[PDB]
Amino acid sequence: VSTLIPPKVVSSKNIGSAPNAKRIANVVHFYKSLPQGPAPAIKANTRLARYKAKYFDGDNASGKPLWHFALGIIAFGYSMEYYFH
Amino acid sequence: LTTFSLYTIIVLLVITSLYTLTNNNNKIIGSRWLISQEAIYDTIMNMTKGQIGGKNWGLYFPMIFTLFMFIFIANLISMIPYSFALSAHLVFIISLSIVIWLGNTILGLYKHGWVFFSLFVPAGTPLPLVPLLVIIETLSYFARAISLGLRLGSNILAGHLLMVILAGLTFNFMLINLFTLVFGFVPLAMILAIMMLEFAIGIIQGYVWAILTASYLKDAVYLH
Repeated sequence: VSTLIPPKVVSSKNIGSAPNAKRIANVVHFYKSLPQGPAPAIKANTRLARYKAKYFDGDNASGKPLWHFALGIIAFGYSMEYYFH
Repeated sequence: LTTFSLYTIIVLLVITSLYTLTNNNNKIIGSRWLISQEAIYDTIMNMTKGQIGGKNWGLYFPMIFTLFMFIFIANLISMIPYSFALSAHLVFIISLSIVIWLGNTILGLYKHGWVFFSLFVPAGTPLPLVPLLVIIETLSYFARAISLGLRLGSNILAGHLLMVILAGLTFNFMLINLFTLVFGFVPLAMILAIMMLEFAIGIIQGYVWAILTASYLKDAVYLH
């Protein structure tokens, strides 16, 4: 008999139902987000970090470190091969 | 620290370097070695789903994964000219097979108890043939107890022995002979071939071990 008032009732529930769950999921991660490679930490030195940076990095990612390890184990084992036989 | 101890500590160091040292800062990009580890994880997890899946595959996936990586790192250090096959006794693989069979039997006797004896009679085979069936399946399980060790261990030792005998018998490759042409270089070709064969065999038999232990776990948990 009178005029009910829909057009300003969105205060109680934000428009949409499915994207409401994703709103909180995607709005919160943008605060603590790296602008462009912040704190890359590409430089380190712990007597083995240089080897990791030079060979164990994703830029090369080749089979050369495995061959170097094989050569090193051969060099180490030559001495005890002489010692045993 | 004996040869086996140093070999195992080096294996542990390199295997942990392949994961914790591959990550420069543990990015979400998932680099080529990271994506290789991801592919291996996905493959082992889908062994688990395909062969033991249905209620409790995820629970038993980790031992499949760990055994796969241990066998992978053992087989990787098998072709290096100095590489010794883990003190060259290979009884370790037999011990692993025996302990895995014992664990599977314990799991069967725990989750089924006396019902585990009903596994010897899958579908039919009535009373006149029941003792024969139970004897046959018990002997098959006893053979399974030794199948896994006398398999990977046997192939690794056979590959190493072939390596040694081949290298020994071509010692005159260009020492004093006059016929050391490509005909005399053919032995080098067969040595290269057995390099490739040993590599492929090691990888495919690691896969064999994974699928066999998955099937054994399925037979233990699920009675058919």
